Amino acid sequence: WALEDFEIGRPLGKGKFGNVYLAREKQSKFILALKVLFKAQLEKAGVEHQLRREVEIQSHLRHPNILRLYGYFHDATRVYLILEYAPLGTVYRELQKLSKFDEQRTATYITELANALSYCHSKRVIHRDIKPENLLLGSAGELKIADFGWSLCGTLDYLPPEMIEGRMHDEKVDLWSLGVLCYEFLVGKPPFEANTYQETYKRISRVEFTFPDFVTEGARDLISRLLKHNPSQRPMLREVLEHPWITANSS
Ligand SMILES: Nc1ncnc2c1ncn2[C@@H]1O[C@H](CO)[C@@H](O)[C@H]1O
Repeated sequence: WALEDFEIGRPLGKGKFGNVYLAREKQSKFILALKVLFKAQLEKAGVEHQLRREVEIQSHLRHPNILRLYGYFHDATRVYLILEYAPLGTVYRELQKLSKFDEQRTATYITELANALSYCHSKRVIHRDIKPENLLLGSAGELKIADFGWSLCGTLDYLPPEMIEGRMHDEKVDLWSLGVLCYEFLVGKPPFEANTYQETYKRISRVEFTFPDFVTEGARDLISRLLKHNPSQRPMLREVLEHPWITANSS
């Protein structure tokens, strides 16, 4: 491709590294989104290596609930990412507007996500980023994950013990990362949010989390079944999809 192959639109967002204005291939008159990343930035931080990788990975990653990555090119100074356009914005935002999601929307979201993760695990790719910020919304309020470069302990809030503890972790993490989310969904905030980075592992690794006077108990267990110190003690994919909670409020 070529930067001339498309018509640029307003800036969808911002980025320390690069930008990403609305786009449109001039042929298809088709709407897009071009995540252009700078050089100097992909260079000011050994990440040229961190690129190509995900690049080649999403660059195949064909799933509804996985923001597709049509193509990529790159000129002297910069590089460009040609990707699926997600109109309804970020769940984070959606999540900061309605305070907390209901049960249909949050359970359903979780099952959407799960499968996106299934097709992932199958094709052996353990994501690791997922949280409101790296999850987008399509035409039908459908979900889309987008794990790439870009620009409140939120940093840790999401990580699983096995990692913040520097230990070894594998596939079993996407389940933990899947617990939190479902929680922050039904609540408004993560389950391990606390003032200091310190006062957090304390709650994360120690797995110190409480429920508000209302969350269904069917959650209270689907979740307690999604967050556990022991990575091998957690439900594999199926289970949630097959959990008494997903099914029912969902889809
Ligand atoms: N494909 C996309 N669909 C919708 N919004 C997007 C897309 N890519 C990036 N954005 C927006 O651009 C911002 C910067 O990446 C994000 O916070 C998000 O709002």
